[PDB]
This record gives sequence, structure tokens and C-alpha cells, in this order.
Amino acid sequence: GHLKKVTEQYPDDVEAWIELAQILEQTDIQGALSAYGTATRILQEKVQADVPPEILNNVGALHFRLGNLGEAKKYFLASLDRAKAEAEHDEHYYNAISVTTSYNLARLYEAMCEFHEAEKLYKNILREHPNYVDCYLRLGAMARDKGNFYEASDWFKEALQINQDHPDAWSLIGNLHLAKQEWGPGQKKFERILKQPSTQSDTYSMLALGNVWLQTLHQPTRDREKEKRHQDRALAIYKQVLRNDAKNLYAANGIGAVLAHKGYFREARDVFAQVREATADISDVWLNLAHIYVEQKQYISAVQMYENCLRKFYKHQNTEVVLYLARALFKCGKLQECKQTLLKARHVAPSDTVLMFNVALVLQRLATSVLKDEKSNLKEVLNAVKELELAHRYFSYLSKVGDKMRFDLALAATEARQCSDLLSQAQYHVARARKQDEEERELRA
Amino acid sequence: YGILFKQEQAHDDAIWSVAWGTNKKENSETVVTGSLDDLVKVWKWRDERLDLQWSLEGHQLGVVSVDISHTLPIAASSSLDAHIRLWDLENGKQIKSIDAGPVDAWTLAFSPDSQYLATGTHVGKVNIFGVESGKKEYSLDTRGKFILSIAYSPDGKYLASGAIDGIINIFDIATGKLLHTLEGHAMPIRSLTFSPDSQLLVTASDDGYIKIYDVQHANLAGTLSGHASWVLNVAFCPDDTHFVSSSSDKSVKVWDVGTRTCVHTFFDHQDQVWGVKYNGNGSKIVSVGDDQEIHIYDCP
Amino acid sequence: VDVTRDIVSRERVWRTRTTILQSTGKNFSKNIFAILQSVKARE
Repeated sequence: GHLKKVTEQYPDDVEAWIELAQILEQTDIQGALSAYGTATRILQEKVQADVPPEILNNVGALHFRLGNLGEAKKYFLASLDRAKAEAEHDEHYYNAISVTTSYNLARLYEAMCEFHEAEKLYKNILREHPNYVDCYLRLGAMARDKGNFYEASDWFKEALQINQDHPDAWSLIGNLHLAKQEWGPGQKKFERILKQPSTQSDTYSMLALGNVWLQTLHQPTRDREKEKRHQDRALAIYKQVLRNDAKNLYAANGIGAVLAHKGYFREARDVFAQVREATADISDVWLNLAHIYVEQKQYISAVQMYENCLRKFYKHQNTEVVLYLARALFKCGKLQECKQTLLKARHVAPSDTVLMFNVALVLQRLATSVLKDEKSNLKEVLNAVKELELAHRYFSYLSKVGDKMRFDLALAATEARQCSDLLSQAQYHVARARKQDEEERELRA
Repeated sequence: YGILFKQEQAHDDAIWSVAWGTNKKENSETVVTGSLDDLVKVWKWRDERLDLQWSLEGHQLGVVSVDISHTLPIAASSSLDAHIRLWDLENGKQIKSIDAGPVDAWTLAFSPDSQYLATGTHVGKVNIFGVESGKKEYSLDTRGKFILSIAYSPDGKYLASGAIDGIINIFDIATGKLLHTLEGHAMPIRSLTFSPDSQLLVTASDDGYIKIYDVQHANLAGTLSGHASWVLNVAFCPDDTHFVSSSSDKSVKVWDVGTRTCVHTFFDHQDQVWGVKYNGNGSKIVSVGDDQEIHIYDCP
Repeated sequence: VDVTRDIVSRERVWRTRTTILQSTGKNFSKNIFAILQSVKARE
């Protein structure tokens, strides 16, 4: 309100816009950007004084979150130059200003698809101030991108060793174990190290526990009163984090997940309604809502969601998204196009057995759909036999594979018998195709 | 530096590979493209325009790889149907169909002599079939996860293989023995090609880093920061001055093989570009992708 | 060293992990725990 008051009147305001931006940073980024823009030009009328590097750094940071990556880079470079020009500003520590400016610039370059320069600048920071944490962690993230066992896994733990009281570093250590989930039950200990009351309350670690406890779900041992207890424990965690925070979307997300697992899909939609309305731009909500839709025999309302989740610039053919795509598809556009998307997925990685099985299954579905009650076009009968032969070859090939999807595929024998009687039907219906041919012939005559 | 030609709706289905000739054996003027629509479209790039010449079919599944014989005007097309079918551009007819069953069929690799055809194997080996035989001549006994990329050196001295876990296998086609195993990547290698001088080796992993290694001593020549998505396809300029990169982010970056600097970039593709290749001179750069549009990029 | 306190004392962190966790709007548990308890009551 005070800033609003000062804004209108012009009592030779110089720094009012600085305060305006300083408050508006949390709020709409554009308001702060405009405040900085006007403030930049208000500092050249009284005297010819170069803009202090801090303001330019802050505006460049504002732009960094935006698409003006090049503009923010120019801002950061000018800020570095100006700060270097501050030879006599030791009290303000022009050095720290340059440090933060370079940190932001390295972050931008890491975001500007230039990891070489990002690494170089982060290392330039390290060589002059090893007691800094963020750069030591971003270097680890950059090395993690190539792989999780590279200097990422070492730099993170070293950063924790130099500062064990850093929640970010310890959470990152917790994240390391996520790549390999073999530490399902064991990651509880490393995720409880900093649950001491001094650190409490921490919603991040509590939600991590809720998740790692939810991961255990989806097993056939629920009847042993084991998965039910796990659901109850996870639900209790979610309830506690809900009480201490009613605005945490992830607690409601997990609650909806467990309720869906409890079989309340008709009731899962309502719970997922709020999370979606808050911010639907999270990968998980799309997939869970699609799960509910596809469960209710609505592929129309699910395929679009799966596509939108894939709209992100991270990949083009994800395996899990397509696997969730084909659930109960039996329609013409949901079988042949299903095959197209299946091939697209298997293209990136054919090593998966589930793809090679679903493709053969849909092939058989189409073959029987045209070779049982048809009596349809002839060229289709010509193609159906080739399709069934390929499906049969895949049936032969899939039987020799050792590992499976945590479930042996010894149940391909029914598939073989189906393909045999399909072959018989095809040899029967080719005669019908020929009869139809002679029919059209006498018709044209 | 710009775009010359813009072929809209080049295919019914997404294009995953593009082949264009480099010699004067009636190949540089014709562009062979393989798409998921089972349409092997032999486009004749005549009159500085992309004109369809043949339309070959027969592949049950979508085309996965397309390439033109270096010393021959015929071509071949593979698919996951385990039926690698040879084709002739002179007549638009099929030569044969190597049934690389049951499923063992991956991208192709024309030998510079145009006599052998290497194919990846799910067992992790690299089978070497005869172009005129179609039978498995000899398979490279380097098992593992799977062969994702195979390339023949332009002068046929070395041969590199990209695995599912960033494992480069440097074989010797001169003796059919594994020489080096460069393991500078942990990501699935998508595609790779030999330098025109058979001196540098570019690797297109799923990390967005163009780590160009050396074949003579199996050493990394430098790490280059590419796009943000996965580099799908990569090619060298025939004059050996630059190399284009195709990634999974609608970006076609022409990186400098010498300076490791992006000399230019194209964003005309609305979808991800799957295939990029040079012309016989390196001025025109044909590009395909999920957009199903063939873009000819002119870089004088 | 002084650089640590020199920087951390002047910087500003507008967003962190918990900030991401909470929705920017006002979505209380009243419209949530109601159903959370109704479902249990039916069970």
C-alpha cells in the first residue's frame, strides 16, 4: 500500500521502484521487471552514474526464469563487468555480487544447452570458494545427466559431508537411491536421518516416505493383510501431512492414489479434482486421471491425456505411457493405431518383452476380427495370414526368453491354439474371398 | 544458410530415416526415405526439386533404416518384420528379401565396397550378411544387450557399434575382430557415423552430448554440448568441414567438427527430426522427422 | 570464511521445496477430509 501511495506522486522518486520490484519478485514476475525497467532509467537524470550491478543482476535473474535467456545472459555479463568495475566497493563486497552473478550465469548456461561453459563457470566459482554448496551440487547434477554412478553420486555425498545440516544435500542423497529401487525397504533409514526435531517439520522427507511406502503397493499379497496395512500406514502419513499442511497438493494426490487402489475410482475422480484444479501441469496428475478414465471404458478421454503428458520436451515415445494407453482397446481405431503407437514405442527400445507380447496380441485380435465373422474384402484376407504368421513367429520367439514381466509367459499355449484355429479359418475364408472375386467379376460383366 | 525446398506431407506416417546419395552413380540426385507407413518412396531430386520416382512397398512393418550403396545405384530397406528387402533404384523393383528372423533385424550398414550388409542382433552380436547372398556370412561375437547403431567407415578400415548402454565397439572389418571398446557413454547410443577421413567418430547418445572420440587410438577427442533432447541422427559434411545433428526437440543444429561450435540451426520442423543427411557436395541437407515433411537445407 | 555469510545474508530465495509442495492457491482440507472420512464411514 505504501508503494502504491509513493508511486502516484513523484517527489523525485529514485528508489521507490527498487522497493516495488523487491516486493513484486515473489508476485507476478512482470511487475518486478517493469519496476526494474523504469528504475534503470531513473538513475541517469541526477548524474551520469553507471547502474549498480545488483539491479541488473536481479533483472537478469527475473528474465532467467523467462524465455529471454539471451537477454538475461547479456544482463548477467554487464553485471559482471560493472561489478569488476567496483574496485573500491569492498564494503559491499563487489566480489560476492560477481559470485552470485556468475552462479546465475552458469545456471543459465546449464539451461542454455551449454554444459561445458556451465561446468567451467561453476569450477571457476569452486576454485575461489570451496565452502559454497550450490555449484558443487549443480556440477553433480550435470554429471548425473550422463549417468547416476558418475561424479554426481560422489559430489553429492561430499557436499553432504561438508554440510550434513543442508536439507537439499540430504534430500539429494535420498534421491540417488531412487534410480535403483532395490533399496525399497532400506531407503527408510537414509530418509529418516534428518527427521530429528531440529529439522522438523519437513514435508519433503515425509512425502518421500509416503511415496516409497506407496511404491510397495501393486502386489498379489494384499490378501495376506500386508498391503492393507501398507495402505493404512501411507494413508496415515498423508493424513498427518494434510493436517499440518492442508495446501500440499501431493498429500491429496497420494490419497487419491491409495483410494483408487482401494477401488474407489468413482470416488477417486473427486479427490483428484482438487489437485488438477490447483495445477494440472504435473506429470502424475495426468496419468492418474487417465487411469481413472481408461478404467471407466473411456479411451477417448484417456488417450488425449497421455498425449498431453508426452507433449513435454523430454521424450517422444515413452514406454509406460503407451503401456497405459492400450488397456481395453477393441475398436478399429484403437487396434490398428494401437499397433502404430506400439511400434513407435518398441522403436526406441525393442528389448522389452511386454511390447513384443502386446503387439502379437493385437495382431491376433485383428486377425480373428477379420477371419472369424468375415466375409470381408479379399486383400485383407491376404494380409491377415502374413500378420498371423508373424504373430506365430513372435510366439515361438517369446517362449525362449528367460526373464519376464515378473510373471512367466507359459500361457502362450492358448495363443498358439488360437493361431492354429485361426489358420484353419483363414484357409477356409480364402475360398470365400475367391467366391467374392468371381461374384464381382460376373457383376461387372 | 537457409532452407531451399520444403516438402509438405512427405509421407502418411512419421519418417524415421532418410537416405540420399553422394557419388555420381545415379544416387546423389535421388532421395530414398523410409517411413512407418511402409512406403519406400524413391524421390528423384531432379531440377532442384524433390519429385517422386518410385513407390516401393512390401515391408509388413514400418521402415527402420534406409541407405544407398556407395558404389552401386541400388538400395535396400529393413524393418522389424525380420525381412530385409533389397531394392533397385534403376527399376523400382525388389532384388530379394533377407528374412532375418524371427525378429533379428535392425538398422542397415552398407559396406563401402557395397558387398556386405551388417545388421544388429537382439543377442548383442552384429551379423554380417552378403548383399548378393542373403545368408549369414559371419557374425561378430561381441554379445551384450543389443546393437542399436552400426556404421561403415567410408574407406572401410574400421566399424563402430552403439549399444543400449553407451558401449562403442570398434571392430575391424579388415579382419572381423574387436579392436577397441570405448565406454565413454552410459546412455543408449542412437546413431553414429564415421568421419569422411575415418579419423573422428561421432556418438549420438541420449545425453545431449556429442562426444567425438578418436578411432586410431580409441580416445575422446572432446565433449561437445549439443541440444537439450536426445540426438537422433548425425552426419558429416562430405567435404568434411561440419556435421549436422538431429535431436528429439525439433532442432537441427549444424555443429562444427573443428571448432565444436553451432554454425547454424533450423527450427522449421514442427515435430522431432528423425533423419538428416548431406548432399553429394554438402550444400543441401535433407531432413525428415515425425512432421512427415522433407526439408532440404541449403548451406552454401 | 566470510564469503558464505557475505552472500547468504544478502540473497533472497523466493521458492524452495516446500513452496513447490503447496499449491499457490487456497485449497484447504475441509473439502477433502470430508470425503476422506465419509469413505471410511461407509467401510
